[PDB]
Amino acid sequence: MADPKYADLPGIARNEPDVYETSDLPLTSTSVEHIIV
Amino acid sequence: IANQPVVIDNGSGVIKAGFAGDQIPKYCFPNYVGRPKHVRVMAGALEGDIFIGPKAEEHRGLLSIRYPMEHGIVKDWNDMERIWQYVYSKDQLQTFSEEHPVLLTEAPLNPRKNRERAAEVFFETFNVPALFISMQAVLSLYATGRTTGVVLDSGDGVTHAVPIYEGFAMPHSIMRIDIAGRDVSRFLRLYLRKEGYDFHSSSEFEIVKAIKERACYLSINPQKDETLETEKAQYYLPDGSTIEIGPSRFRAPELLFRPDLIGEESEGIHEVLVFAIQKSDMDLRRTLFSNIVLSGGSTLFKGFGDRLLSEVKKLAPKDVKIRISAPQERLYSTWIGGSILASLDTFKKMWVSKKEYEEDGARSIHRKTF
Amino acid sequence: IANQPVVIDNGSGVIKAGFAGDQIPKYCFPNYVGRPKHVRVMAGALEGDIFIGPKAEEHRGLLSIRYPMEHGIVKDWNDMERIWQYVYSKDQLQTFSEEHPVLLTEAPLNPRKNRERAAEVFFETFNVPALFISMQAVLSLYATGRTTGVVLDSGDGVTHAVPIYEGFAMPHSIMRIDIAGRDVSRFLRLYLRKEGYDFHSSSEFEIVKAIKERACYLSINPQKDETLETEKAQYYLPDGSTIEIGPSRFRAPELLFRPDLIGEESEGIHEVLVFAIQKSDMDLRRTLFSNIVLSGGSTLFKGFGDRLLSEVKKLAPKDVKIRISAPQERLYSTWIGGSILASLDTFKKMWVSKKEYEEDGARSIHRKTF
Amino acid sequence: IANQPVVIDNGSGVIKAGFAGDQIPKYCFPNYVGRPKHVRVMAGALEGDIFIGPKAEEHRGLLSIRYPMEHGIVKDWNDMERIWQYVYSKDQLQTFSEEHPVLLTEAPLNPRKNRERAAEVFFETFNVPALFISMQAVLSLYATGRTTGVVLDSGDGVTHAVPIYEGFAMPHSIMRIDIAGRDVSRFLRLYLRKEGYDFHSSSEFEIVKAIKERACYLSINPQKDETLETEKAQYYLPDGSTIEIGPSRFRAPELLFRPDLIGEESEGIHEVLVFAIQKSDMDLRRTLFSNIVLSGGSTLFKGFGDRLLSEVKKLAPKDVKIRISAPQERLYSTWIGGSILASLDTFKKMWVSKKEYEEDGARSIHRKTF
Amino acid sequence: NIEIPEISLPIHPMITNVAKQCYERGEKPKVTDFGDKVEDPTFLNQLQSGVNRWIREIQKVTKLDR
Ligand SMILES: Nc1ncnc2c1ncn2[C@@H]1O[C@H](COP(=O)(O)OP(=O)(O)O)[C@@H](O)[C@H]1O
Ligand SMILES: Nc1ncnc2c1ncn2[C@@H]1O[C@H](COP(=O)(O)OP(=O)(O)O)[C@@H](O)[C@H]1O
Ligand SMILES: Nc1ncnc2c1ncn2[C@@H]1O[C@H](COP(=O)(O)OP(=O)(O)O)[C@@H](O)[C@H]1O
Repeated sequence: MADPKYADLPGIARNEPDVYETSDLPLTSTSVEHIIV
Repeated sequence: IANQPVVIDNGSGVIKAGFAGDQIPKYCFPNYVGRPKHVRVMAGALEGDIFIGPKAEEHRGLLSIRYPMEHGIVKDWNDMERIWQYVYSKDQLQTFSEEHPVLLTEAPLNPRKNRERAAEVFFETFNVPALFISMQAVLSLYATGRTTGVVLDSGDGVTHAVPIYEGFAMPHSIMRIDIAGRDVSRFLRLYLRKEGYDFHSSSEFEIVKAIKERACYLSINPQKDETLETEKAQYYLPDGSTIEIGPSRFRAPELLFRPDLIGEESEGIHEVLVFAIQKSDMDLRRTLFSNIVLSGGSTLFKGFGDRLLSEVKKLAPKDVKIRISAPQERLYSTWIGGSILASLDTFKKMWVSKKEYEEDGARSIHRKTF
Repeated sequence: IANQPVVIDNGSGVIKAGFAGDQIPKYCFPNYVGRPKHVRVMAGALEGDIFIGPKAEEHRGLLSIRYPMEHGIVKDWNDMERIWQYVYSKDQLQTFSEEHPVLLTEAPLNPRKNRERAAEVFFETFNVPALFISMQAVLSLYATGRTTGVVLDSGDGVTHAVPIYEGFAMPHSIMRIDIAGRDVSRFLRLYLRKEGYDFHSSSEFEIVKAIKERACYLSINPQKDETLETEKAQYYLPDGSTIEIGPSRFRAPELLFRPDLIGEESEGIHEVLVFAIQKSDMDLRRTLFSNIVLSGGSTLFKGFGDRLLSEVKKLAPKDVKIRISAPQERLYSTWIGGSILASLDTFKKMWVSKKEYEEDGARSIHRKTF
Repeated sequence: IANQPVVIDNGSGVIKAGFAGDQIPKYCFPNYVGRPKHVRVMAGALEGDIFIGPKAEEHRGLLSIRYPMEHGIVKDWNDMERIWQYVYSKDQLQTFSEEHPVLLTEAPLNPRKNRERAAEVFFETFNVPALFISMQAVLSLYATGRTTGVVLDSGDGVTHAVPIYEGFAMPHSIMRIDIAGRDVSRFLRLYLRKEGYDFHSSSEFEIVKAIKERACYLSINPQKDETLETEKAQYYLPDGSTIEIGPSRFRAPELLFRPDLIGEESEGIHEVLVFAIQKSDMDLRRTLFSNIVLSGGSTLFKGFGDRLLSEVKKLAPKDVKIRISAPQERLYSTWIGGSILASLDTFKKMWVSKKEYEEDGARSIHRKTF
Repeated sequence: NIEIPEISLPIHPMITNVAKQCYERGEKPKVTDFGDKVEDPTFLNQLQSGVNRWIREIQKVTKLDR
């Protein structure tokens, strides 16, 4: 964090969303036989 | 004496293991070894070089996945040692290789050096109390419960048919070709290139395997379907792209029934079955045709059993009841058979003791190979 | 001999330096050498012929500014030497150039000569005990906690994209264009000339920078404000004059997203990142799209995050989740990462000793480049 | 209607055209569509605003450059239509595209969509009476007069190797990797950016191609020269400037023999040739190793055949006679053989007439192409 | 027997206080439970010093060899 540290330097941008994000959203058979008569 | 036998089912593509007496194999993972390709820069990175199992599968992008076993024959023994050693790690077994006799599945017609050096690996680096190398078809029939019948398997690197009569696996009727799952995936990769989509990275060949496992089927009529334009279903990559396959989904597993596409004088699966049955005693042909068991992961394609029935009917003599069974544990057939076989009291007399191996040597293994 | 290594962020726009372990860089003065323009007549005037940092920021009008480093490549070595001497001077660190290890960052893909001459300066003019040259991407990951990500920094001179996954950097996927903050300021100057306000002196060039940092934003769409011909917001100058701008506080920063305006075919910053991700492995796309790190001062424009998201969203495949981590220390991320890395002990193994360089030379630096 | 057929020899970097019967392709030009970057002002300047051919070579700097065929695969069909129209234009052949049968050329293993769409173009836009797409290996064999021999060619985008034994193409013994001269030029540009000479413009890339084609040699000893010091020979640019290349002049063409430099798991040209031979039978490897016909543009580096014989002898079995022949005009081998083949009498049956295309369509092309 | 020493790594007592408070009820301890105490540079500086001492203590055992 270090909030006063950010008060020291001049480039730290406050009141900007820190994270930009995209929206979110909510084997075979057996006995195959064949007789023949 | 030891604790319990460990049935380690090998496989050129997927190794499967667990203790004997278990119901299903609790430990199954691909038989590959992945080591990173990129450069370690940032500290705190993925420590360790060689990765096997779920961790190698997870961080798949970094690795340069290779196989140590191909066509049921080990090409690199160091990677196999690390794989077996991984089987005995804390992630899979959490045991020691000194208190467990080992049942080891192995494909037929393989070189003697496989059994010899594999035995050296176990009894020397692992120092197992007892090793027992066996076939795979015998185990699959033991897993189904019946006793006489042929076994048609097609794993990842081999495929063969063994006519088993009450346990005595007839050694003079074991046809064996080397066209299995991995090779079908390889030919599928070639067809994907011909489609326009290129996949050539070693860690992308696995994506080709994934496509083979969930987007291919077997056409009943091999030519009538080729003369038509299919619906060309899509496919979502892990990347998020989209691949329309088209005709490259039924001709890809067609290789198993015609290895002319790969350019080889071998035979199809149907011819392996018919030749395995016909190169046997004429008094057992009807019994073998009435009992066919499939195993191995390559027998999981859609329309596989039905096409196999059609092909065998074209090759079997007229009015002979053909019967192909297909249990739900074709991936676990050899392992379940190992669990049934090694859990018997006769297994004590069926293995090879460590003392015996130190006395005679590899000749003792070839002597008591069955 | 070593006590608290000296981290130096050798950036072409502003040099940030301090000791290791410091959570914040104590000295961040701009990277330029200020020489006077007007003759000294009156005795007792300002002393010296070289003004650096705080003095060359108050008496800016009296000076002529010469940037030493341009596009991450040093032009006048004399000036860089003087700036580094200013760093070790009494007003900045009061240390000697022989008692502390030095971590000096560098942009990726710089020529070998920069590494060679940089170490020659730090090993000949300065008798530094230990020197380590790094990447300006890994350090941002360190100072942001992550270990997997795409570092998209845009310093004042060179922007690039480095995809790092689990501590492993994929060097062939590094994309790098030499179009950043300098070009934005210079192009803003040309827009003011088209709006009737000229600036030609070097001392007034920083007033153009001041305009950029205090009045430039990025529109979410390139044409929804283009033909609108919006209001002319005024902006005061350091004397008390008045500048109204209008179509230049958004037209000047679109040079990063499309450098065709400057007359140079290249790729925009969004294409830099997207091509750096797409050049990586197939399995690693989703993790790189969900781990995007920003750094560099040019990534502080208003509406920069929204524009970067929408551009990547247009170029990325559908429904892929795109997360862009944008910390508040985009100017000091690389330095804080340097303070972290130099505070570790693996850094002791990673640097180069003086005798190492004496017995080897440039070769030792290219060996430990990564 | 069967006049003098047109032998169009495509190439990802340099196209080749000309009528059948000419001993040298009279009309050769690079395969890139150039279009101007800068704004035209003076009325009466260059017209068309889409330059293809020698005009695109004379005014390189004035225009942008984009290739329409990458790795033997056509990416932009509109630009290729314009290029083929330019082949039939007033500056190259001055003939109609309907009075002549066309002999096209393609690299093997290309996607079927290229063959489909290419014949769609030659049978719909150009109303060619008969087209016959064919490989390049067969054509170089017709040029050299032989009937056997492995044909290895390293063009601008495709480095393939197709073996032929007395007129019997082995399709499954074909190896093709997309690592060629264009990628060597790109890797050279990357090393020049690592030198300082950062060429980045599209029209400036041709200068890198000229440097590659002129100041580049392949050292026989790979690591011996790859790790030592260079001599830094100077080169004159078209500006009148001077560039010191140095170590990159030999490490740039090493990509052809080891694609690990670019970060791509593939094989070198020598492994391509060795694997293409070994994939064939056992009773042909002697005749194939004794008959190797080089071709292709990138097989012109200084010290290339030397390194091929060294690598092949390291890979091929001992005491096997290895020979490597090559034609004199290596750049026009395939076209000459195409002129020979198209000038025969069997070519009346070799092609695909327009009526055939109207009846079947793409299927007829896929049938008669092999 | 040489009998390698053992090191009991200390913990910030306030953390243990809130941890025991999370233990009196059925709930897992988490960062959110400290409220506006995480933002204290004094508290975090104390924590940084403590973890630094931990690293010292562990190095005393890991670099050991005979
Ligand atoms: N659903 C599926 N369809 C087709 N092939 C599959 C499917 N699942 C797995 N395979 C293939 O089958 C192989 C599994 O056989 P395997 O268990 O390796 O036999 P073995 O273990 O005896 O080698 C895998 O390589 C995989 O490629
Ligand atoms: N608040 C701001 N908004 C926009 N741009 C800024 C802001 N502050 C600084 N800049 C620009 O970014 C640059 C900061 O330099 P930096 O990105 O640190 O370059 P380097 O990384 O090479 O040191 C400044 O030169 C200026 O061009
Ligand atoms: N002297 C040379 N040294 C190295 N490469 C060369 C030289 N001359 C030409 N080339 C390469 O030859 C290539 C042209 O090959 P080309 O005949 O077009 O193959 P294709 O026709 O199959 O595209 C160019 O890409 C160029 O890189």
